[PDB]
Amino acid sequence: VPQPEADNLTLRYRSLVYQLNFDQTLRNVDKAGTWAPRELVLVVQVHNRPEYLRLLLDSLRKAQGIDNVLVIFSHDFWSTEINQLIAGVNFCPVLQVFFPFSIQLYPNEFPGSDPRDCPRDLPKNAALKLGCINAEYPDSFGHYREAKFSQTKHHWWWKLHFVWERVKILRDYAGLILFLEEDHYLAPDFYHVFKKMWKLKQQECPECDVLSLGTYSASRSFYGMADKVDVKTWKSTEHNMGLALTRNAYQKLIECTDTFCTYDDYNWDWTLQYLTVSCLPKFWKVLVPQIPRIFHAGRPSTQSAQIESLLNNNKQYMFPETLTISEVVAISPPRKNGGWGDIRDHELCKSYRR
Amino acid sequence: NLTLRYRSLVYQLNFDQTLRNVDKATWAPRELVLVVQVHNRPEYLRLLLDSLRKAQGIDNVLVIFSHDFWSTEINQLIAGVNFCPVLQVFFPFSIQLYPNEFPGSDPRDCPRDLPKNAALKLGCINAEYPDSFGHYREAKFSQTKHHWWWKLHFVWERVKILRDYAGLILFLEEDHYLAPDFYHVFKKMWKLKQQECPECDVLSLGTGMADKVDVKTWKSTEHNMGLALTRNAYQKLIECTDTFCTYDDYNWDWTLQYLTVSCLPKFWKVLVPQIPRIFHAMFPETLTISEKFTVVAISPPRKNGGWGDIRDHELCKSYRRLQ
Ligand SMILES: CC(=O)N[C@@H]1[C@@H](O)[C@H](O[C@@H]2O[C@H](CO[C@H]3O[C@H](CO)[C@@H](O)[C@H](O)[C@@H]3O)[C@@H](O)[C@H](O[C@H]3O[C@H](CO)[C@@H](O)[C@H](O)[C@@H]3O[C@@H]3O[C@H](CO)[C@@H](O)[C@H](O)[C@H]3NC(C)=O)[C@@H]2O)[C@@H](CO)O[C@H]1O
Ligand SMILES: CC(=O)N[C@@H]1[C@@H](O)[C@H](O[C@@H]2O[C@H](CO[C@H]3O[C@H](CO)[C@@H](O)[C@H](O)[C@@H]3O)[C@@H](O)[C@H](O[C@H]3O[C@H](CO)[C@@H](O)[C@H](O)[C@@H]3O[C@@H]3O[C@H](CO)[C@@H](O)[C@H](O)[C@H]3NC(C)=O)[C@@H]2O)[C@@H](CO)O[C@H]1O
Ligand SMILES: *[C@@H]1O[C@H](CO)[C@@H](O)[C@H](O)[C@H]1NC(C)=O
Ligand SMILES: *[C@@H]1O[C@H](CO)[C@@H](O)[C@H](O)[C@H]1NC(C)=O
Repeated sequence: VPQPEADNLTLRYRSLVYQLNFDQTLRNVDKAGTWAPRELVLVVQVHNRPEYLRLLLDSLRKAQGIDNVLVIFSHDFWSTEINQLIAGVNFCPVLQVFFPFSIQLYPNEFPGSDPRDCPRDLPKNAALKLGCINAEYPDSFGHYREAKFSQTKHHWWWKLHFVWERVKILRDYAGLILFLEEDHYLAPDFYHVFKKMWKLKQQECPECDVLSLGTYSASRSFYGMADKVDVKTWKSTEHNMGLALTRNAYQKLIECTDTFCTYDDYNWDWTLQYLTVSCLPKFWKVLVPQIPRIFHAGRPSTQSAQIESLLNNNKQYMFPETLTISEVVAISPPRKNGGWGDIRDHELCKSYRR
Repeated sequence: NLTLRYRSLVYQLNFDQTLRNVDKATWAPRELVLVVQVHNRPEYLRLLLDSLRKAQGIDNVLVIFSHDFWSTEINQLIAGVNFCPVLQVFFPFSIQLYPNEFPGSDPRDCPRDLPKNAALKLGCINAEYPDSFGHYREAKFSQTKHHWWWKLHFVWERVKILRDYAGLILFLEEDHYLAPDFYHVFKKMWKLKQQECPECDVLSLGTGMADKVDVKTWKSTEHNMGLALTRNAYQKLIECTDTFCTYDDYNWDWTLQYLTVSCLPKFWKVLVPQIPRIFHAMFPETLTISEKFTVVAISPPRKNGGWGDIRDHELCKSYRRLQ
């Protein structure tokens, strides 16, 4: 009997992440057929909240007409319960990718917590004399790097480039890709509205850059507002939930990698808000329905019952026959939030494009 | 190192045991469980997956795929299965995981057709242990018997979803094609066993008329395509582990046939339909037992060799112990 291996957990997780990102095993699809991603592709950034991921999977199972829509789950943490919940999805194409620069893969070194890093609340005069690595590079508020807060911005930018230029099933994909999170709940007609939203964009809003499936403001009655969409300037605090990008819109973002990776803000949506006023050629105008088709559920069983009660009471207003645009200038980030002053985070973020 | 990466994948996936197409938050394995031994011939695996997709009423039957070779094309074929619960386990002592060492091809192993007097002077590892025909160990011929015996113990005592499973488990291979009514007949075969053949030990999907089944003395070489065992029938096999792992025959079915005539407490009687429901590449209303052969003798099968290396003996016996 062969001598067993030394149980290195971090080496085992890297092996799973590296192999699955290369194989790219596609679920519920017979590749020997003529299936290709079309119109819409869902990309979900997953963390470690299985109670909210299950709510998202329940909304997808109750959704209508998504039997051919590819749903990509981008993971930054390997978890048996997380992989088990997604494995139960058999009603639509499912793909799993793993962020290969997660803190779980690097415990004792960047992008994790290097033992020579400066503490968070250590003053600069003490850090310079101590001699820690990033002593000369704090953020705009004198705070130093924390690995747990920088991973989300790294993952969002890596998964944006990965699904557009590293996923072989999305080669030459000329549709839209919807970006949501694990703590989101999609309406049963979110795909029905998106198909009419994109047709309404190609006919009445040629200047619309991106699409959104709704804001955080929802009315108790969907009467008269369920078939209406608004054309507004993209605000990160109001349109960070369910963002649909195009191939042309993605190329404008990847051309702004240096500006995205150096902006001192660990929030990806606040950084995109700065892109509109700086590196992007113009600010973004978003197409969003007056009634949201996506909800932020963040107890799980309590907020889920309120969403399903809101959608059931207004079941008559969903799935509208026709959408109509109803009757706005740019907006700058009011304040940098810091957390992205370490140049090591800058260089790692810039390398995703290469 | 690719082989070192595969070892890491196998250890994690055999422990996690991710169950597909099942919402664990009220499904439990019942009646029948399918266990398929997969190697590295996707052209035949696709035929088996086409037969499963065309089968009737197997939406609740768990199909476990035991792999001895990691392949992107192989893993992609099974991921497309969305119509029944799917589980993937990996044989952790395969040649892909150990290329340059046992159970693979150790660089110090003796050649196949090297005489024993030359092997003793050369000093190769297994020089003192050739098979019954003067031939030495070949890794490619020992993997099938190693995988079959490990997979028998793993699905019965190491799969958490099959804990306290009080049903039957069907064992087939990647090069098999199931009839669309194989599960329809099995459900009536087990009902027909509980009513007209209390002495039937195991069931078979084939070796006449479409509604007739026969009761014969169980020969392993005649029922190696789609073999359904019970927990009591499984326990009889593991109690004969030393005889299975030391018998000089790399074929698992020839070894099981020798197990019946030399180690089993009593002979087995098998229920098999006259028309096979499995093929090596309908839907009757009622099944009726036709031919009922009495228990007759069975001669010791001629050994084919290929299982004389004691290293294969110890590894085969250790599967029940390793944890
Ligand atoms: C409606 C509106 O415009 N609200 C603004 C409000 O969001 C700002 O608060 C800051 O929010 C960001 C992240 O915002 C995301 O999440 C919100 C949740 O509601 C969303 O609404 C929003 O769309 C975004 O998705 C936080 O990161 C900021 O936190 C930092 O600053 C606060 C100050 O109280 C501090 O308490 C936090 O601990 C954090 O401080 C930073 O922490 C990191 C890591 O520990 C350090 O590296 C970094 O140096 C710290 N910086 C500072 C300055 O201490 C806010 O909560 C609000 C402020 O801009 O404006 C409202 O208008
Ligand atoms: C129609 C019929 O029933 N034919 C039987 C015939 O197949 C048997 O021959 C041996 O079959 C086994 C495998 O048996 C399985 O597959 C059969 C179909 O091919 C099924 O019919 C059967 O039910 C089983 O499912 C083979 O492994 C044997 O191959 C060995 O022996 C032959 C002949 O001597 C030799 O040419 C082969 O090369 C092989 O020899 C061994 O090879 C290994 C690996 O290199 C060596 O380690 C070992 O030392 C070699 N031993 C010998 C003796 O050379 C046969 O093909 C037949 C049994 O004799 O019964 C017929 O009824
Ligand atoms: C485990 O693996 C990681 C990365 O492969 C390595 O840095 C670490 O030293 C290993 N731990 C050991 C060998 O104990
Ligand atoms: C990987 O390591 C194994 C030993 O564990 C060794 O036999 C094999 O040759 C290595 N792979 C390569 C490509 O050398």
